[PDB]
Amino acid sequence: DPKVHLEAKELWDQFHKRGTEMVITKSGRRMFPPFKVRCSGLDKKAKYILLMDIIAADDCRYKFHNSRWMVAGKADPEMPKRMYIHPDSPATGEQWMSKVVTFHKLKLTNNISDKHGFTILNSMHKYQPRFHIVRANDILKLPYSTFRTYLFPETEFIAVTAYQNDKITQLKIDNNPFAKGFRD
Amino acid sequence: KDDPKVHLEAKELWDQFHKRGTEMVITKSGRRMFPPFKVRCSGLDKKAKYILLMDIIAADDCRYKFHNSRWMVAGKADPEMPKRMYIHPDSPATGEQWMSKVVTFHKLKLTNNISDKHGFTILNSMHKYQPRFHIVRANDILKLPYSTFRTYLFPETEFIAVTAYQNDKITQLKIDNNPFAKGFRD
DNA sequence: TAATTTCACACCTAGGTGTGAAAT
DNA sequence: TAATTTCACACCTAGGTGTGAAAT
Ligand SMILES: [Mg+2]
Repeated sequence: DPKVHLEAKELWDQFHKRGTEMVITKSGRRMFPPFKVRCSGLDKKAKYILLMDIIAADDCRYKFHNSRWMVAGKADPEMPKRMYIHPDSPATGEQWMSKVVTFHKLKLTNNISDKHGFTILNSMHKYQPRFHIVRANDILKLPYSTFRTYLFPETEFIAVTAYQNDKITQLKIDNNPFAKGFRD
Repeated sequence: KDDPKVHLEAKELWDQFHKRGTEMVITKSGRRMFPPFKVRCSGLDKKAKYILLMDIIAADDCRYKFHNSRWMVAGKADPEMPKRMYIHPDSPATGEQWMSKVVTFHKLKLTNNISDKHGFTILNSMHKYQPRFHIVRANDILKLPYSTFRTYLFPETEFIAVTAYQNDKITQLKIDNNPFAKGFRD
């Protein structure tokens, strides 16, 4: 049975315990931590296509009040979510199992008319990253193939235009090399 | 049915290098070409899917030497390695998509490491090379070994690979035109 | 309306330049 | 052999960070 392992799980757990937030911007923001995985148990010679997308975790809009995230009401409408085909697809099980799998092109935006293929999200809504394995050797075969979808609830997050919980901001500062200029 | 037209971008700059005898530095870690090979396509079927590619092949079977300020054939070429065929990352894509932007392979890299495992283009120093652009009307990467390639040659992009510039006039053009080298501008 | 969104900044990482001289 | 290949370096490009004041 193919199995998927989340990389840097201890760090995802630290963020998740405090309520993960991801900033979104018109021009596109990277996710931090990045969503990275390792696959095992794939048939070595069979061909697979690896993909990832982000979907709404529920149909609620949230607000951060009294130091907590709470559902404020029903969610705004959602845009179709970019499905990313990993650039090495299709590749053999062997090939996929010898590398950490990540999606470098992924970026989050709040611009609903974005034309860059970014993942479009509603600020103050909750999202769940999903990883997919499809046993097929033709990208065009994707609309007729079964997707095995791997969910890691510890990577769930609320999208925001600016951080709400300072404890999340501190973890981002202390762990993302690009933000080290703000470290004490 | 289409009627492709391939236009070389920044030809004026390519001509300036070509008139002096273009050289491209190659390194173990991989070196970008400058000028980068960029083109614009017209005449594609707007809806059809195309795969666009590029590779660099030997321009002849000679080894060169730069002496008395001139490039001259020194003898027969050394054996060559297979050459990374670059599939443009945006591939596959519709004809309309392709015609809506300059097609650049500025990320392709040149190396002298015959054991390279990065997919870089492997060249022999002091040998002459010709970049090639290819258009494939096919909607899947796996059908390339069997698909028909239309190949476009631009002789003005021919260059000799080196590990260090030989002709100081070429070094000056690289300095004066490549933003990454502007620190060396007068 | 209060909250949320935007933007110019000063840093940060990653990595593309030819140089000058050592190493082959 | 004498020329070619290598590499740390200063100086660059390119883009990823949160900040906090302004705008909505
Ligand atoms: Mg571990």
